[PDB]
Amino acid sequence: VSQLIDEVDRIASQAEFNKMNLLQGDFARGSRATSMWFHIGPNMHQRERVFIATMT
Amino acid sequence: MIINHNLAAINSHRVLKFQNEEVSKNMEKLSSGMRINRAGDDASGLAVSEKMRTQVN
Repeated sequence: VSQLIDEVDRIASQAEFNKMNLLQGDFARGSRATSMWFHIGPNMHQRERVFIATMT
Repeated sequence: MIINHNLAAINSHRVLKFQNEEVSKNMEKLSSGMRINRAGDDASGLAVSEKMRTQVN
């Protein structure tokens, strides 16, 4: 059982898409480090936010 | 009427060359069947693609 939880912890710590960790919740509700933005418009002001919580 | 040069011919040649280089780049990139063939096409795309391919390996 402890092996399974530590393996889940390993997954959370080793999650990576663009050399950026995701499962540690760097973009949660109270994210202070930095913020995600999806520029999905031809103009600079068209910016969309997406949030991910801590999975530890 | 001046016949020293054909300005219309020169303009047509310039347009022709400026678009033949473009069609050459096209030919190359679809013959490779792949988008970013060299630096200067999309540097960020090339970098992220090579990095994530190294991650794949």
